[PDB]
Amino acid sequence: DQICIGYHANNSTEKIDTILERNVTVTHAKDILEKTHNGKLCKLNGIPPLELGDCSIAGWLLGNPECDRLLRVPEWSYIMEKENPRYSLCYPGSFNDYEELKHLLSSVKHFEKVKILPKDRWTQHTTTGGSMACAVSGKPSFFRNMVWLTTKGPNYPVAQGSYNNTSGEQMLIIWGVHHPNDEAEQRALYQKVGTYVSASTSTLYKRSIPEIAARPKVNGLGSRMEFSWTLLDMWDTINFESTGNLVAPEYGFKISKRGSSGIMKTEGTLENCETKCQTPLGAINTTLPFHNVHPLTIGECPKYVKSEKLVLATGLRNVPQIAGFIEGGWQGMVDGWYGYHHSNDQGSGYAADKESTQKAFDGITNKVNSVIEKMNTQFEAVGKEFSNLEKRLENLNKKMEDGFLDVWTYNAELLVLMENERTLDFHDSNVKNLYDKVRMQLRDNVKELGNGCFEFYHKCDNECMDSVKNGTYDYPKYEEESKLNRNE
Amino acid sequence: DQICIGYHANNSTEKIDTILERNVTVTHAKDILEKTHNGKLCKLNGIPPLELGDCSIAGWLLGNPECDRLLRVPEWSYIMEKENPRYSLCYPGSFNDYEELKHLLSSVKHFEKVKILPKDRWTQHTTTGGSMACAVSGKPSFFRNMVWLTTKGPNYPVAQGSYNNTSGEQMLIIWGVHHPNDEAEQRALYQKVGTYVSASTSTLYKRSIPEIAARPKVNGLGSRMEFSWTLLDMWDTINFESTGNLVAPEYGFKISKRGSSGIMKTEGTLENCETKCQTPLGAINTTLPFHNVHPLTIGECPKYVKSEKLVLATGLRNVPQIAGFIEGGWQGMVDGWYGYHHSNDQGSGYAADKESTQKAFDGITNKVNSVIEKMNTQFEAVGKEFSNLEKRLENLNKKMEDGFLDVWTYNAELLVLMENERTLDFHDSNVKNLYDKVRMQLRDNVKELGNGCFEFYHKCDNECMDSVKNGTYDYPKYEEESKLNRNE
Amino acid sequence: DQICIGYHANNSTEKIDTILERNVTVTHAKDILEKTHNGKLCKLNGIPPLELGDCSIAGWLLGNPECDRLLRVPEWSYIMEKENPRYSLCYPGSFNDYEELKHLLSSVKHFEKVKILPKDRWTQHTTTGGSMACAVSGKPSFFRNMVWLTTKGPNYPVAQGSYNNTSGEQMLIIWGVHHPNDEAEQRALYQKVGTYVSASTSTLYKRSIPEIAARPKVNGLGSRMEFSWTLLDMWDTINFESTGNLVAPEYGFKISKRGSSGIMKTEGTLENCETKCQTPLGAINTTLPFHNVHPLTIGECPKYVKSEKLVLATGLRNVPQIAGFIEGGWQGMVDGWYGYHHSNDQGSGYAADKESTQKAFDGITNKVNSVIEKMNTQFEAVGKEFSNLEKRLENLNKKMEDGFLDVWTYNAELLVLMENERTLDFHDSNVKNLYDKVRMQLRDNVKELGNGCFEFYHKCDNECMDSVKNGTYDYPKYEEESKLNRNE
Ligand SMILES: CC(=O)N[C@H]1[C@H](O[C@@H]2[C@@H](O)[C@H](O)O[C@H](CO)[C@@H]2O)O[C@H](CO)[C@@H](O[C@@H]2O[C@H](CO[C@]3(C(=O)O)C[C@H](O)[C@@H](NC(C)=O)[C@H]([C@H](O)[C@H](O)CO)O3)[C@H](O)[C@H](O)[C@H]2O)[C@@H]1O
Ligand SMILES: CC(=O)N[C@H]1[C@H](O[C@@H]2[C@@H](O)[C@H](O)O[C@H](CO)[C@@H]2O)O[C@H](CO)[C@@H](O[C@@H]2O[C@H](CO[C@]3(C(=O)O)C[C@H](O)[C@@H](NC(C)=O)[C@H]([C@H](O)[C@H](O)CO)O3)[C@H](O)[C@H](O)[C@H]2O)[C@@H]1O
Ligand SMILES: CC(=O)N[C@H]1[C@H](O[C@@H]2[C@@H](O)[C@H](O)O[C@H](CO)[C@@H]2O)O[C@H](CO)[C@@H](O[C@@H]2O[C@H](CO[C@]3(C(=O)O)C[C@H](O)[C@@H](NC(C)=O)[C@H]([C@H](O)[C@H](O)CO)O3)[C@H](O)[C@H](O)[C@H]2O)[C@@H]1O
Ligand SMILES: *[C@@H]1O[C@H](CO)[C@@H](O)[C@H](O)[C@H]1NC(C)=O
Ligand SMILES: *[C@@H]1O[C@H](CO)[C@@H](O)[C@H](O)[C@H]1NC(C)=O
Ligand SMILES: *[C@@H]1O[C@H](CO)[C@@H](O)[C@H](O)[C@H]1NC(C)=O
Ligand SMILES: *[C@@H]1O[C@H](CO)[C@@H](O)[C@H](O)[C@H]1NC(C)=O
Ligand SMILES: *[C@@H]1O[C@H](CO)[C@@H](O)[C@H](O)[C@H]1NC(C)=O
Ligand SMILES: *[C@@H]1O[C@H](CO)[C@@H](O)[C@H](O)[C@H]1NC(C)=O
Ligand SMILES: *[C@@H]1O[C@H](CO)[C@@H](O)[C@H](O)[C@H]1NC(C)=O
Ligand SMILES: *[C@@H]1O[C@H](CO)[C@@H](O)[C@H](O)[C@H]1NC(C)=O
Repeated sequence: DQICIGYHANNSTEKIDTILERNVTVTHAKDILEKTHNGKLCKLNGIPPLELGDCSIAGWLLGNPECDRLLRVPEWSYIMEKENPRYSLCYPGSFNDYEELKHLLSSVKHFEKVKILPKDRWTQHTTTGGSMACAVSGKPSFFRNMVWLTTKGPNYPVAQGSYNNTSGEQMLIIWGVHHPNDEAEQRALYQKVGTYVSASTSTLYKRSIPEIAARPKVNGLGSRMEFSWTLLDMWDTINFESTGNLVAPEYGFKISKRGSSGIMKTEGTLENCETKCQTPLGAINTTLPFHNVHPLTIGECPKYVKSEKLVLATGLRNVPQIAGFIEGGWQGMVDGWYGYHHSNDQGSGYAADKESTQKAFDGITNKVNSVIEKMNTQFEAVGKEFSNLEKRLENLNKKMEDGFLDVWTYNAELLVLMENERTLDFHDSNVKNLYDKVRMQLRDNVKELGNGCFEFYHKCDNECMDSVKNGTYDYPKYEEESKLNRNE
Repeated sequence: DQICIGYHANNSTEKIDTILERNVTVTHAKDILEKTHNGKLCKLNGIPPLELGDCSIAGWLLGNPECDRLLRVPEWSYIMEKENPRYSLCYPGSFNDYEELKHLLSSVKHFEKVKILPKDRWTQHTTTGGSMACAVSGKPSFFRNMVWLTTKGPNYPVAQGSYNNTSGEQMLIIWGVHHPNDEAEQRALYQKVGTYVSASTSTLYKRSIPEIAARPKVNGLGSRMEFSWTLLDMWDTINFESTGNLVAPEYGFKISKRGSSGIMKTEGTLENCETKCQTPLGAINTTLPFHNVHPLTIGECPKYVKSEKLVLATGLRNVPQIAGFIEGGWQGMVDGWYGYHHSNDQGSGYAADKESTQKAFDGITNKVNSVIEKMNTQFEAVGKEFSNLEKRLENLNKKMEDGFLDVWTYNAELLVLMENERTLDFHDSNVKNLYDKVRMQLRDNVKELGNGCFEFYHKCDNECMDSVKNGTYDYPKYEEESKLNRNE
Repeated sequence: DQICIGYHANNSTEKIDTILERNVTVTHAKDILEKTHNGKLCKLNGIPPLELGDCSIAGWLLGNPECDRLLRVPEWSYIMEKENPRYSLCYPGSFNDYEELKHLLSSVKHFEKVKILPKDRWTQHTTTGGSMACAVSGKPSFFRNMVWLTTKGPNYPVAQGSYNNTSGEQMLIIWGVHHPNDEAEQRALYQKVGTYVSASTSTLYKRSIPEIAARPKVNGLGSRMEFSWTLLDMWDTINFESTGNLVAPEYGFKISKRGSSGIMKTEGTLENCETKCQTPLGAINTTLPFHNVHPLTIGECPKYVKSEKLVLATGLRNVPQIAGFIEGGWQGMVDGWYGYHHSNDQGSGYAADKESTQKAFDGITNKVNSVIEKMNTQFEAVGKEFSNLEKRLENLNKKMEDGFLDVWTYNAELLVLMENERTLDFHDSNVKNLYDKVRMQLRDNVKELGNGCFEFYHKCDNECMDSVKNGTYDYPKYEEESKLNRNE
């Protein structure tokens, strides 16, 4: 009769990494990194994005004639824009604090267009100006949200306007100033020189003067238009005054819905899907903690690390080979992790130990949960745009994002390596503990063989083996008989 | 004669958390997180703070008539401000580079006010102007550190002033420009249209032009006052020139004491107490590495982490139970950690090993220390203000702070969770090593029992027990009797 | 006949730090931190640096007469600039966006000077102005790269100029505006009052007006000169228009080479020496991965920490003392780490176990390589310059750099401590496993002496001792012989 102690081996070829060894085959493993996407830009939480197309943010807000599908847009979740949009300010010029406007848009989910200053109130001026830069079907045209005020007859009276914010929320207002090419066109348009444009609120004052100078021709014109914007608060008033060179607003953008949004720079097209996380390359449909697809991401998403493989060992080391546990593992054990093999006059067979296997199972489950359920609250790494005169700020942003990402990559990798090593040591210690427990309970009644086996000095029936398996072995009951067999 | 090897158990009911298990009851534990404060604002290192009350920095430095208690201010440790102060600028207007000034004030601990331009030197201008926005007992008044130059008779000559910095430190100078509402106001106040204000130092050049427009009424006036500040160096001269619309300074602020300070945004009041670390919720009196009261602290403070519990283990696992360490721990060996129980003819009592307990004690103490004093901090008077045109910078600062705090929280949790398991394995490994050493030194003269206890073959008195315990058991002397008793 | 299991010791005196104890002596150790430099400024990868001497970047780029050796500079790898340069703007004034220009220069490795506007094409003006603040041997002189335009007779026509970038790369163009001291000197230099300077490109448009005021005298003058710079793109045109107070450019700086360079604030001089890493204190020549010389480095460089020492344990714990591993190591086993000492009738000597020694060697080497090669990202800590109106941004940069620095230092120190502790535990576990293996194989034919050695009951020559050393021991062959003496 004999009883021997061993562990479980199977046909798995999964491999994990430790701090002392590389490419170690294990019975079970868990991958906590996601490396695949569907390659599609699709809807997030039911609300589709805002597909700008060839438009730009300024082109959409100002009302570019070639951008007219966005004159009334519903609620969105994120704004899809191209790297170098082709429909933009058609009239050459600039747009002050453009990146601040984009940052503000990164937290707005719906706009409502309110006619604050109608086009028919300017009864002392001409409001039908246009340029061949923003041409519609050949004939000249202009932006569809702005009014170009021009002299009516040989007179340009002082243009005055005002609006009180009785809409319910904060409003966004954009106006412009025209810089001509020569004095002749300034006289032919506004009839007066030394003009000014004044915009005023309770917290804002601004006065601008046109500047006339020959400039390199962009889009065929040497003139420019400079645009500015403001955020009018509730129950506040905005005042416009101008003696010339004013591009007045006709509409204002009320912030209806607010939340966490963003601007995604892609060249793709929206496709009918649904997801909870979105990256420029594609969407992510997972429950795993980590991913390595793309740093930029909108929505609740797994964290990002620059790694190729992050695999946690949850099973024993696969060393296929009766002897026991020192020689190698067993392929016949299909019930648990650690167990016994018994051979007596009534037969032979394998069996598993419930207590130790369960203790190790909960231990490994707790370890996996602790790694996953604490490695959350990582960084965000969301988009942000900077101008050509803010290079130091852009470098600071890049360095900060890169440093945090590197730190988290290091943390995850070292954690996984150390826990894999400790798990393997844990399993070895558990097998040794079972062997030592059985040896201590059996004492001198048996003989060790050196392979993890025990050979009895008496007869162990099936109930005797059940007793030794469940730790109720009666040493005196078989002592005296053994005292014969050993001595003979 | 039985010698059993065991470990100490008490009635402690404190729990640690390892990475393989949760809620492990432990004999002795050390909390390294502080969660309590006194809820009061106190003096830092014996120096009382500067209580601004309902006044803001601009109101204090400009001399608002209702902030007249702050005209002479002694040394301070930190400034206390309200979120939305209500004495800021009686005359509506703006303050240029306000956030930069507030950041400069975070490294200044005392100001000394010098008279740089006396009010009576303007012998060709009227210097008794005031507004009803800054009203005292109904009559109009003005800021106490500024002079409003107006016309004396029907003429406004060129106002010229200069000051050479012989005070002995860097000086802070604030001037202002008045923007009226209508042309009639400009004629009535300065008698000339098309005026300028020129301020010049050896580094700073500034020319400003008054601008006249109709504005929404704030505090009952449509006019504005724009204030600017400069930092004049030692032995440098400042020059003011104006043809109108100059609000001249009368006082300068010499930086008398420099140090590490800050601005703390609270709504409370100073109370009679003395502290060394101050948070917006209250003071901290602790000697621990971590805390979770508030991120923004001033003084010598521990590090902030978003962790609810952080408890290190210093003692054994509380497994209560004569047997040995196989069954559990002893509740009656209150002398140390690892020890021996014995039972011979002349007595039955416990004991405690000295060398092993001392080594474990020093190891645990060194581990706790190395965890604690590995963390090196500084004054860390964090806090920065940003304007409404600077939102990308605010987001950058917030993200950097959040990322660093998250990294440190993860580090602390990892360290505690790993060291807890390491210590809990250290203890039972030490117990097993003591058992193995005793067995090896005793050899075959004794009999194992499977519950951590050794039965003796010869009669062992107290001298032999002490020889076993100290490590000088004589196998040759007790050999023959042991063999005779064993062979039977 | 005896065999003993033990390990190896020597006379080394290297010390390491663990997490449970301090100042532990080891047999072998590896220092991974560099603390030495050559105290020299060398040539990076065969390209000598650009030594500005007592010059500033503005002085070099504008043509300061004292900085006449830099009128044609060759390729450079980095720029060397003093902390407080003495030769810079000879004419008092200011440079707009100076720090942005320095940041741009931090990635340019060669410049080419192209004549874009010659000095002989201003046929209607005077182009020989000068000042004594930029004197050359007493006589007045001006910047060598700029032209000062003054009236030819009592007439100042409109100055117009243009340049089309047909060079082949981006160009850098610098112009200036002159702010006089009095109206008399404005009339004696430009003949008209109320002048302007207009500069226009495809993306930039700017108009500036001179200001006339009396200012404190710097370098004997009360007038000032304000300089601005622009980056002209390929196939783009720049236009200059002026009615007075224009300091026109003559040369443009085409960017010939691009790469990774930098600016070093040092007070030294270049010396004939070569390196691949450079710091302001000296050069680094090493293969180790860490150093604690200076945060700011240029070239292929190691990583930087704030630690005083970092030593990795690649050997055993040195405990000198025939008995085995219970009492300590051996000094006669100079062949490997673990081994056996044997004593029979025909001799007695030491030996080594190749399998366990090789396994430990591989594990230690893999751990060390993992520690070294996982530090691949780290940080870089570039140098940036900020003006005195950007103190918040400067503090943000400093705080971020410091935070990352202590994060990485903490990581390195904790990793070293934990690796040292694990190595010293694993070395003892290996010897214990070897002893257990030999004991289990030899079974009951031997007696244990309690000090790591075994005494054979039978007689065993070298054949059987190399049989037990290589794990091939025949228990039945000596079973009866051992039983004969054991039962006696
Ligand atoms: C309205 C118009 O056709 N203007 C053209 C101008 O006209 C004269 C007319 O105004 C006057 O009463 O009588 C004389 C004859 O006695 C002329 O008939 O003549 C210019 C040439 O000398 C044309 O100049 C060219 O304009 C180009 C751009 O045209 C547009 C544009 O598409 O941008 C046409 C718009 O109608 C015009 N006006 C408005 C109110 O939008 C704008 C406007 O001039 C721009 O703001 C210019 O900065 O320009 C090119 O600029 C070309 O270089 C230029 O020679 C006028 O079109
Ligand atoms: C000194 C005074 O009371 N001036 C008021 C002005 O009176 C004239 C007189 O000075 C002139 O010689 O002759 C004319 C008649 O031809 C007047 O009799 O009359 C104005 C209206 O017609 C007043 O207008 C109102 O002023 C308000 C402001 O007064 C205060 C203020 O409360 O802030 C205080 C001072 O009276 C005034 N002057 C000075 C030197 O400080 C200042 C100042 O005017 C403004 O604050 C900035 O320009 O303001 C309100 O502004 C109200 O809206 C306005 O109608 C004159 O007060
Ligand atoms: C060319 C010259 O020497 N001009 C001096 C000027 O002379 C006048 C003369 O040019 C004119 O034709 O006739 C009248 C009489 O009808 C004068 O004789 O006289 C000024 C004082 O009366 C001098 O003033 C002093 O200039 C100093 C500066 O000299 C430099 C300098 O070192 O910066 C050099 C040149 O003279 C000049 N550069 C030119 C003209 O291209 C510059 C120029 O003034 C700059 O704009 C400096 O702001 O000045 C000192 O500035 C001293 O403080 C001042 O009194 C004229 O030098
Ligand atoms: C491994 O064995 C399992 C039986 O449990 C079988 O389903 C699986 O296909 C086998 N895989 C390989 C690669 O042999
Ligand atoms: C581990 O496997 C990878 C590929 O599977 C191989 O590139 C690498 O060399 C292997 N390393 C070892 C130590 O076997
Ligand atoms: C704007 O309208 C609100 C009511 O919606 C009113 O209380 C406020 O006085 C108005 N503003 C002005 C300047 O009249
Ligand atoms: C635990 O034992 C100690 C003995 O020193 C005793 O003072 C303490 O009160 C006990 N715990 C409780 C909760 O009573
Ligand atoms: C540990 O105790 C906490 C209460 O402090 C409880 O919420 C948690 O479920 C417990 N966990 C286990 C595994 O008992
Ligand atoms: C200011 O005073 C110092 C002496 O205190 C003197 O050296 C310096 O020249 C003065 N400044 C001017 C512009 O005169
Ligand atoms: C370790 O040795 C160094 C010698 O450089 C000594 O300064 C230090 O105090 C020692 N530490 C301990 C704990 O003995
Ligand atoms: C500048 O030169 C290029 C040829 O290199 C030409 O195509 C372009 O039209 C020129 N620019 C202007 C404004 O003429």
